[PDB]
Amino acid sequence: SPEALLKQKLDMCSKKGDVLEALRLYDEARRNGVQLSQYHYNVLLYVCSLAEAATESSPNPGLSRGFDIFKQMIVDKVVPNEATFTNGARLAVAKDDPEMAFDMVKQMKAFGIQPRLRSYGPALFGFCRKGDADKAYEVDAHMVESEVVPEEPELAALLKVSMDTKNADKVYKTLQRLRDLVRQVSKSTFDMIEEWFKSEVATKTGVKKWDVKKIRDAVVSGGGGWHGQGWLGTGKWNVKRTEMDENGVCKCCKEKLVCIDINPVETETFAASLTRLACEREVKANFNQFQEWLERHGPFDAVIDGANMGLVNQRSFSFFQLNNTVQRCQQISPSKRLPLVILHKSRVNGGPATYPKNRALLEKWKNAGALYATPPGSNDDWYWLYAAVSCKCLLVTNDEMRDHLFQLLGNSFFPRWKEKHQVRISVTREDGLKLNMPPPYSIVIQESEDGTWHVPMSVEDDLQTSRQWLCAKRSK
Ligand SMILES: [Sr+2]
Ligand SMILES: [Zn+2]
Repeated sequence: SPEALLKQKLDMCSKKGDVLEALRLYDEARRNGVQLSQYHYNVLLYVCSLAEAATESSPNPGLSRGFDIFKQMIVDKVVPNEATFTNGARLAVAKDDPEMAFDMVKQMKAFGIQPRLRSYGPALFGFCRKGDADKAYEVDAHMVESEVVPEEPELAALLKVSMDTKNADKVYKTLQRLRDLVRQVSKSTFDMIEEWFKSEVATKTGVKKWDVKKIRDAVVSGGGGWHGQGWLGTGKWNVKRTEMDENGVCKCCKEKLVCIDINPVETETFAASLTRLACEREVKANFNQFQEWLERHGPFDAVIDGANMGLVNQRSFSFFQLNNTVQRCQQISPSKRLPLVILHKSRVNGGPATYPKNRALLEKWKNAGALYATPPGSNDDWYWLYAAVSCKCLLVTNDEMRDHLFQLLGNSFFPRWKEKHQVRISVTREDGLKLNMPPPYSIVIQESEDGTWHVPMSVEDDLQTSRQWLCAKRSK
């Protein structure tokens, strides 16, 4: 069967990386009238991605024809799927022709296809490296129009190209986008922002006077922690690497950062998403059974990830560390409620239950309405997440929350929720166990009412490493 032959012949052609033979074979199928399928086209895109940019000659048939093949797939109304976009992008990156990468995205749009974020990169990054800001901004506007959300690398590129071309309005706008979508910035981006604020263009932008009432109302309107009305003040910036104290007071300038509210309506949307996601991956009846039990229990001030409390920094499950975490949560509860312990039934009945008094305590917590033993096969994470979200209470876990599951939750709401709800434990020799509570301010880029900026660097563990901030305040 001829399509099936081609499939095999291209699967074969090539794990060998034979582009010249993939291209001969492409042509042959078309001289034979064999209709190329989704799979055929993808293998062909991949294989052309193996080719390379000819520094010493006019470009090679492989990369060159790759775009031709991509163009042709879309003409043929073969639907792209995730591998199509990835291979399409690799091809774009290898060629390193931004204008040509942009064409692909334009063709996609023309034919009612949604480009992905990775489709835009080779275009955006190409123009930014070459210093072409106007093209970068076109790509940016196209991505906005298609509702494709940039991440930090795309914003950082846009920020640098705006700095390189002296465009203070675009720097401002991109800085706002970093605040809104990223919150805390990588070392890269942090250094770039510091350079911005020390730069001639920053020194020379600003206004000596402005409508305070208008800034005031913008702060209300924005949700807090920024205003978005432009650069304020004039003259040289005083730019310092610094730290916030535990109350969110900048140690450089003494400004007290804001604690930015979460709108309860976003919370109810996220709860609904959480239930839907969990019911897609859990056995639906298991998750529903927990939902129904939770409705009949509580109230709760805290939810514990019992597997994480038993295991974090331990060589095996420590009933001591779980139990001491339960007790400490109960002690900080104003009315001394026990926390809700989420734990696998295998643990309730196995590894932390070979000492009879510990088994009896686990059963006591259950009998107190303060323990739910999840069934075998379940991923506990959906359970303690849903419980903390639905009870609107503290969540006690040191889980990094970088598993694939957690990426399904998004990079706007969930990280803001996490900051306000997550309690983590730390242990010292001198003191034993401590609960580290949510900060009383928001760890995010902030712009004050007089135009002072505070920019937080992202870190792996802000209890392990002390978080550096930038303080940018006009010397005036
Ligand atoms: Sr877990
Ligand atoms: Zn400051």
